[PDB]
Amino acid sequence: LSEKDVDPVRTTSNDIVEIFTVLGIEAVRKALERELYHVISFDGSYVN
Amino acid sequence: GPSSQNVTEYVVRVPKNTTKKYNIMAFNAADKVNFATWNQARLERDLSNKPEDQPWLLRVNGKSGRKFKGIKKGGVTENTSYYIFTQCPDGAFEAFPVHNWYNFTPLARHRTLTAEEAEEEWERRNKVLNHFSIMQQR
Amino acid sequence: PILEFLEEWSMENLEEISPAAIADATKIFVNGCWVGIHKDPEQLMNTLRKLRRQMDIIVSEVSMIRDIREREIRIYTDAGRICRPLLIVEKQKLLLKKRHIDQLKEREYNNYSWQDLVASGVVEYIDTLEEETVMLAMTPDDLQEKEVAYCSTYTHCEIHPSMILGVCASIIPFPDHNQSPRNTYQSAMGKQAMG
Amino acid sequence: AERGELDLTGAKQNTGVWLVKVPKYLSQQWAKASGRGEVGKLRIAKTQGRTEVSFTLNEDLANEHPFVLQSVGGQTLTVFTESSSDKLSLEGIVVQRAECRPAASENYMRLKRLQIEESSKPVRLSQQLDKVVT
Amino acid sequence: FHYAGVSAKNVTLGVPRLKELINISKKPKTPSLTVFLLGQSARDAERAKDILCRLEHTTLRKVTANTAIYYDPNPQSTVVAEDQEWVNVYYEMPDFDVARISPWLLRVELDRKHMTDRKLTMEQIAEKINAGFGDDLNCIFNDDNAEKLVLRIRIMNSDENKMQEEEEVVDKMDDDVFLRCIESNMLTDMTL
Amino acid sequence: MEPDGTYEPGFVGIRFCQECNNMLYPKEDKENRILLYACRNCDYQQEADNSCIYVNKITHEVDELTQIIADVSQDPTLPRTEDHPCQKCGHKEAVFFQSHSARAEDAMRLYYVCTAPHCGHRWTE
Amino acid sequence: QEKMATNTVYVFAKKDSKYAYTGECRSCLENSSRPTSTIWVSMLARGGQGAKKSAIGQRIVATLPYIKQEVPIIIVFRALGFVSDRDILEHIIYDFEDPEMMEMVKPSLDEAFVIQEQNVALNFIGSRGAKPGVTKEKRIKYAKEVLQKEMLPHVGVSDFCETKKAYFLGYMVHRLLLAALGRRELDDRDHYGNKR
Amino acid sequence: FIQMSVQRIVEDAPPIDLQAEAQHASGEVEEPPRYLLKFEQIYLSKPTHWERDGAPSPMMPNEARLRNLTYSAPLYVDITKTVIKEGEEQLQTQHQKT
Repeated sequence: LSEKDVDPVRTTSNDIVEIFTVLGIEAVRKALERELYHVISFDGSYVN
Repeated sequence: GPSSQNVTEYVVRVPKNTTKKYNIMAFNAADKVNFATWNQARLERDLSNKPEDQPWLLRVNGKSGRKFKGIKKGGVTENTSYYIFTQCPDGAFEAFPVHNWYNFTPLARHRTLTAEEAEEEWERRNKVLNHFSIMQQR
Repeated sequence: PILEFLEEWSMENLEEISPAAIADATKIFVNGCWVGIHKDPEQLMNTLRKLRRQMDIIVSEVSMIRDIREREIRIYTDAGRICRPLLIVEKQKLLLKKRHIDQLKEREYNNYSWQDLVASGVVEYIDTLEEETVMLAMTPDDLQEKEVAYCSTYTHCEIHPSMILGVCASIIPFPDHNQSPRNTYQSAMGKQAMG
Repeated sequence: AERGELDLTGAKQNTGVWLVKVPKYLSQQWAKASGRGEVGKLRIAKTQGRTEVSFTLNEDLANEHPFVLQSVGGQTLTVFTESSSDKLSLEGIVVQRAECRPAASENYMRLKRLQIEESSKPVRLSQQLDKVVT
Repeated sequence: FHYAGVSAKNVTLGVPRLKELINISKKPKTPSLTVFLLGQSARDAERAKDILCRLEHTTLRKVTANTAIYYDPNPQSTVVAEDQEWVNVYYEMPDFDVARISPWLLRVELDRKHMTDRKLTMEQIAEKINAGFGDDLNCIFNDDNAEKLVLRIRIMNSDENKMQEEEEVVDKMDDDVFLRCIESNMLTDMTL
Repeated sequence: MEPDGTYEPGFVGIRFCQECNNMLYPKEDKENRILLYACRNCDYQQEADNSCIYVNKITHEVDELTQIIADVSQDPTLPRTEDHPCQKCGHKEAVFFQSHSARAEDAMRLYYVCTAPHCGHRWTE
Repeated sequence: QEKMATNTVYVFAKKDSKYAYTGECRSCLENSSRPTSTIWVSMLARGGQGAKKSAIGQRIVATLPYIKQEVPIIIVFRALGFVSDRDILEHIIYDFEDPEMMEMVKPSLDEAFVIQEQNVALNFIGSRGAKPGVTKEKRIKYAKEVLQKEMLPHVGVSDFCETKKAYFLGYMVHRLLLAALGRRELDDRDHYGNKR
Repeated sequence: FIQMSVQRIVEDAPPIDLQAEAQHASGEVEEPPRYLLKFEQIYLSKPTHWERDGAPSPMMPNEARLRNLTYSAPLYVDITKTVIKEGEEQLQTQHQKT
């Protein structure tokens, strides 16, 4: 994130422990929901 | 000359018994043995195991010349045999059985390594930090 | 006896040599034990094969393998290797001939048998370590076809391909028109079919 | 002069001898010939650029053994003797190695197989025991 | 496995990812970041190459073609006759302490294609290694236009204090051997 | 000079001791610009020839026509080729194969071994 | 019952542990004394004392039976009686013209230097294995008894094949080193050629 | 297993010897009685059963299943006991079948 020309808005991770240290507990709530959403969509089945 | 169509034939003798038993004394080529320097040699049974069940100890030119240890052939000729073929003045060969085959290897001279006083301890600390100075402090 | 034969033939004992003067030689192993070295592995290997097929070395109990890229030859005489019978093909043809087949049919009153057939040296038992080295042909058909095919080097031949099947997979008909897990499921149910 | 001293005369004379590996049946025939003072004859024939060594058996002891020479540049051998008179001596240096090979090929094997029978055959029990009561 | 683009041995898929995620793993099997680019770097391949190069954790070991250690006390008589021109090149490079530099020499050979891909310069490396180990590690290097890329390394000391005051607080470590430790660490540590 | 000059300065591990036959290590003579190799357990020392004592990562060992022993040609399970002319003898029958190593790392290049007694000659393509 | 085969050396990767590579050899002709099986010959990885030489992935060691701690293989060779490195390397390298292998073996020889004599090398093995006691000489006798009987019993149990056993260790080092240069491919864990 | 392994195991390496602690507190004139035992040839009957009477009979593997016996056979071995006391006599060896 700190490097020049790297977008500090959209840059994201599949890791969760690191997301917590850098971005703080609300960002984990979003990213963790996204990562779970991502495994479920792959497998093709939908979950509400 | 005749040397290019030379044929030679000798009789072979194998005496049932001999007063002296017959042995092999073998050296590695790598050991670069030189028998011309062997002004004197001693041959005694080893003393580590402290008679017919022990390795040999060979001391040449005594403590100044080279010293070797002799170990008995561990394998046994059960499907083969080893023989010595010798020429005799009558014009025949004599063949003698190998009673034993001994493997001779160099012991070292004043190489000197205590390896007991604190070398095991120094090893715990050993970082290949030194090598010459410890051998000298003796 | 294998150790005896090698020792009289040409194999030098480990203590007779200085390795740095003869290390180039092929190594010999007997049941995972390093017995010695040899300077002509192809002849000796050919000779051992010739003896085993001649019955001078116990065929079913002796496997013999040469690994040429490491210049060593290991031989095993231990119990517990799985081995199967295979035809010996030589000069790119079968060594078994129609004369033997008529001899086998003759057994309704003849004492000629499978053991006689092995002694003819037209079949050998080949374990999985040795099966790594052979050039096995699927059928005599392919072995004939070779005049156009890519390989013309076969050494052994399959006595029949359905033999790769165990007892229960053998009760089931046309198993190759089955999708493969179906064959496993039947072999189980086959033990549960009462009779 | 001492009991622990080795005689080096042979070494100093540069005495050379040959070392030959031989099959058991030949050593066994020599063990059956005992010490009569002959077991056969050894013949050596050399050409312009090739040398051929062999041994031929006594007709009586039978009632061609080719020799293959082995390099001695790999190990240095001499021989010493341990006399009954407790006087050790170095007899000479080994200047040649060789191996005695059989001329018969397959027939030989039968003898060997017979030899195998001689080495291998104590009763591995097996004969059951039919039955006993006492 | 689901074949896609260049990537793939990426992001564990399915139940093994559910277990990895739900356990709050400190050591994920395949951790990654999806980095987005801006300005010209978001549309130009070569600009993206430049930022990527800064990001890519390259270590000197990754970069080095070859290493050698040579016994050469005085450069002005180099054991490697072809090196002789750098001595012409580097006689004015602290000319006093050529009387002080150790007779043990380290030589490194660099690949020109691999060095190009990182778009790195020889002066940045000399300066990086010099700064990391300190002024003790005396480094000099070659002309960038040579067909062979080479780095020439000796080891220097602190001059004044080293006159065998007591016995030299080093315990007489061999200097070649110390030079290997420099080579071990120099490669494994240096994060150019 | 030229960059064509091969890179084999003499790696060299053994030329060990001449007396006790143990390994030699470099050590300095600051007085004569000479390298010496000494046994650590004895007083024996001798000057070195090359100033080189260690190299690492030729990275490109090409091990393409070395270690691959010629007896490989007898292997029946390797593909014989009608592709002719060994580059030494006027006979076809080259046996060929990929890599045969773990250090090859990604090679698809074929290696050819003539199999008749007149060569034993090997060559890449 | 299916098991992994006996008295045969396999070189396999074990990247999850501290060992870069391992040579395993389970020893026993099943039809002899039927005791046990052990020997592991291991290439170390992942480490550095600091300014030793840093390079740990050449520091070859050997696990022996009954011994409580890993010992460098060269020490075992010196305990078998060989004292000169060229002779250990002759037992090891065969071809003699592989300088690369010679430097690969070189740090192990550098570690050997403190125990260059057989008796102390045996006492070193003794302390690494036996219970602590002032019986140094007896400890050497115990150490001698392990290396003669308990190490590679399928090679022999007597004085008379003690030399032969040293050749087989060199083969285990050789086979291990061959996999580590990558000149030889690794032995698969599940190849029936390796089972009984 | 029967034809080789069992015979091999009892022939192999368990010869045993035993010697009482004679000449305790005193003694002298002689040499502490000692005894040596070694096992040789091995024998294995056809499978046999023994009725409560003690009468042995040929068992049939079906009979073994209905009555719940155990289809097995009795094993016998050649044993020797061998004296070479410390002086007065070296022979007095006896053959048994057990």
